[PDB]
Amino acid sequence: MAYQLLLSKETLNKILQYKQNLEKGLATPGKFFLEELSKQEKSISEMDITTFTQLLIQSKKPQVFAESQVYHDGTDWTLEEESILGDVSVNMPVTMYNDGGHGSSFKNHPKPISGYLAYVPGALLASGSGPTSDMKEVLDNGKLNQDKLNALYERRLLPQLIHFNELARQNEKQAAITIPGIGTGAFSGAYYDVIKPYVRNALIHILEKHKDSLPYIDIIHYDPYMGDEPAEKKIGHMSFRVSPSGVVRGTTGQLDYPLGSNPDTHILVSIVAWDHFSWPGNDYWGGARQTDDGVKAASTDTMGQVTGATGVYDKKWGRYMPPESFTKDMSDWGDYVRENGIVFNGPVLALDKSGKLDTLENVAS
Amino acid sequence: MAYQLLLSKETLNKILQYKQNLEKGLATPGKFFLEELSKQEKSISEMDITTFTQLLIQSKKPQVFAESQVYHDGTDWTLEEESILGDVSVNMPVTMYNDGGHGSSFKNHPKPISGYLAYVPGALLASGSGPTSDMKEVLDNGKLNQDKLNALYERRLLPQLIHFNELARQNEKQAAITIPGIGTGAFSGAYYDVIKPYVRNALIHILEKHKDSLPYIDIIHYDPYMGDEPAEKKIGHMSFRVSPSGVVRGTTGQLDYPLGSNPDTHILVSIVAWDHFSWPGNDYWGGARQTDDGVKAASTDTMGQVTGATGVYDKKWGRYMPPESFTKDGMSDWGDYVRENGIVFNGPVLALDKSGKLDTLENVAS
Amino acid sequence: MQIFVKTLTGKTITLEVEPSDTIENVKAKIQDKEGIPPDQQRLIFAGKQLEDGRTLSDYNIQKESTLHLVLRLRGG
Amino acid sequence: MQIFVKTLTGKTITLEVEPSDTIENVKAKIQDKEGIPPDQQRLIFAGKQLEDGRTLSDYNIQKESTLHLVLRLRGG
Repeated sequence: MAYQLLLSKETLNKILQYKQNLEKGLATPGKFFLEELSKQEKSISEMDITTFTQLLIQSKKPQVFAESQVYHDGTDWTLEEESILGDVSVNMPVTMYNDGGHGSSFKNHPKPISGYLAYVPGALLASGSGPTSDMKEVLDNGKLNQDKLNALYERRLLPQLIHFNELARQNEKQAAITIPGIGTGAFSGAYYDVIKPYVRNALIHILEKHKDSLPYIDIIHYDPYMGDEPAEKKIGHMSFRVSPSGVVRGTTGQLDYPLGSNPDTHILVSIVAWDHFSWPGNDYWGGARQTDDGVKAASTDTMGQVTGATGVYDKKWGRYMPPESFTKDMSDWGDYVRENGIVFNGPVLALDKSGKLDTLENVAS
Repeated sequence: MAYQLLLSKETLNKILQYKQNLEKGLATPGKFFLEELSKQEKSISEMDITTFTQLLIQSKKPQVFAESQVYHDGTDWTLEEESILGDVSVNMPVTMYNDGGHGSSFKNHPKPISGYLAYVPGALLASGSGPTSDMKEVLDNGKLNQDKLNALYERRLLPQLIHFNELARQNEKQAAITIPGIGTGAFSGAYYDVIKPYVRNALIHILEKHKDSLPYIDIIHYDPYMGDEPAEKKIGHMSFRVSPSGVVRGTTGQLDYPLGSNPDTHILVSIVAWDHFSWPGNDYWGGARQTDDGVKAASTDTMGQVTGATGVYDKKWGRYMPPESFTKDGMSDWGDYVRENGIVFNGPVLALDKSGKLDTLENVAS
Repeated sequence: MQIFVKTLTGKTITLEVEPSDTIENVKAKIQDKEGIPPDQQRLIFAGKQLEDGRTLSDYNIQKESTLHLVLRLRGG
Repeated sequence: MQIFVKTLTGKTITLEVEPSDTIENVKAKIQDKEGIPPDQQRLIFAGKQLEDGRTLSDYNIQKESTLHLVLRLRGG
């Protein structure tokens, strides 16, 4: 396929523990995990760990509202499955068709941009039922803890940072990375109006702890819509910029080169606020160009890279619409994956203790 | 199992139309109807009409929020199915353990009453997504038609009224009936604060149209919470009483003999506001003594009559708890019992024909 | 044509609409009846996210359909 | 122990509770924070409807569970 999935070392420990728990009869899979396992000929003990994580990632449905529709028990996904799924991020090269503006504020690129998306699921502090695994991880008697949140966002973001550092290294360029207000939307739940500085501080901490591990990540353009002061900051060699699109107008778009970068000197990379249980598109699999996930997945060829089909870009609606062969006969991309039986499974790697992406079995040794 | 399902002549016409459409592929079943249809081995063309109707009833689920979690298409139940299901009532003899007080205002009966319950699905004017059947039937360009609501509640109530007339006749007694605000709950939806007079007038019209077809229906004790004026009416020999327990102090309970009635001269029957898609008293199948349906199913042995099991009444909470044989192991509700024992909702089905006599479905069909 | 909106308050309001009325018009009418500005509104119907610019008939919303109102908020 | 309540404004609030707090005490706290009188409240936890009289312990409501608050009517 055209995408790749990265997980952290601690995520691989999570996976190892869950697999050796399922082998010992010590735990029980969730419903969707079981449905994906049933199609597999092998048992839990027969497959290697890579096939295990692949079948667990395949349990994701194209369109899910994790802030309400998930029970976190056995009905859909057990809590161990959730703590593993939230740490899995997926990157892919994309053709950015507009600047990534929300609603009808998007501006079409006259010559489309070649860049990279990195869907990373933010902290889930919202649910329609019981507590989430992230709620238990980062909350201390309902009080938000900045240290645990830093650890979480590092676990989930550092593999993609390493990957795109290596990509810029191989491209004879540096990396310009745009980051949105990840987890500051519905995922924040009751913490909607306190989470913005927590996310900003988590990002600054990740960057300053690994400034030397990321030699070729040069510009980092971080944009929550509001709730934060505009600022520039030096972190070793990299320039970290907080530029709220709602506060300071004229800010470069999420799918646009930040100030000081251009396709000859930087590769364009955009972190996309993902969730624990949907495909890279989420809302746009249902047809909606809404939320960060949906706007970015719709303004790029994400659906092409995930389904392998060649869609058409509608300039009026700023959309990556399904292929003509399908659309000529309101039918979105989830309709395509349902009608063509397309699944979500790809190559997976983990971040070594040394700091090198490698296969799951290799680093597990 | 000792309940009985009733439906109007119009309901039988709808059922026959749906069956003939299914025989020739003009219509397609819904997920739950087809799921209860595959658990057997006769096609639509072989079985008679009672078994078809009984499988359609069996498509019900012990608890369903008909105003929220129903889609009104193939996902669960289509629209002909919902039109038929809304018109189906059920009745059963019950042991009334308290006066049916809501929440904690119930007074336990020192000597439980031998009475009867008639679950009738009210007009469904609320939906989480899509238009309902009663929405299309009783609304005219958004307005509430009083006459269409009258015809609906007639179709739904008259079989139970004829049946309890016959029941009182076979016991040398008359029939005292207590009725709540049928559609006045969540089912009213956007029409919540206008529907109370419509429901009251529908009851009055049903009583007026068939006062002579109901010789032994004597006292009718209609009781919404509030939103209606206390009144008394002479509908022929019938004493129709509007006494809202929320505005009048000391009102007789819904599972209580109304004033001027007693076990010697009357049989007590209570109408229960039902839904189109659930077993009688769905909120108590989930364990809640909340809606009128749930309070009346919990305060009586309704669960015992539907499951055929022996529960135990609980005075401190006023609820018919599942058998101690099963609840020996958290808060295992009645839905847990029926799920683990695989009980199904299915009973004898009769229809009211042209002459006001309840017969089998095939007999009434010709 | 009149439709219903299950609002934040938990009740359900009626709304005068036409098939040609865009989701923006529906949001403006919801603002007139309940006060919520359109920029804070998210309309759902049968799980499908209704988005501005599309008309009601573009989503096959019939005579007496019901729309869920959800509080829209910004972020990711 | 702290729980969440998805309120009638489309928002989510927090409450300091104890598992020995009765559902009507939780409703009194929700009235403290939002104003809706307890006799107009229905608390839902993951589908199960919560009744005044039994505590959060009897429903096994977890560390940071979220209760839906629904407007409560009387009738059928």
